[PDB]
Amino acid sequence: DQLNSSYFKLSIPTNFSFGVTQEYIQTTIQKVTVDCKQYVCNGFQKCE
Amino acid sequence: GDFNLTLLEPVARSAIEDLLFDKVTIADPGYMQGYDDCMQQ
Amino acid sequence: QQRFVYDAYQNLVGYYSDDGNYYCLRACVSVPVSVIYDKETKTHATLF
Repeated sequence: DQLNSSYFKLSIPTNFSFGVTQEYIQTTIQKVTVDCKQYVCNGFQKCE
Repeated sequence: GDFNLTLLEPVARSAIEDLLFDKVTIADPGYMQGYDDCMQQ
Repeated sequence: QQRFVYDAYQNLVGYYSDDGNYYCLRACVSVPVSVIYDKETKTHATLF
């Protein structure tokens, strides 16, 4: 509660604790290269 | 010193680092011979 | 009793024969090819 006076109320902790916050950042992705000739035509000349 | 950093110490990956990889389920990349492992093996 | 066996992908991974020796069918896997080339050398290295 704010005080209507020169003095002001302060809320200050009398106890302390340590806790760990875990964060994950994704800096990389799996790198994939596709062989189009085998995948699209299944090695068939007519498709090519 | 009194603070324990053994978990963060390299065992080289650290213990927490190795534990995270073990907990996550990842298919073996097999970069050296993966195609051979899929075939005869 | 049933003949050819298929996986969830519907690829033909199995076959049944009159001899009774089970055969697992694996499609002829392609061998990956990549080119490592340096313009100054004007030479290339095949990569698998």
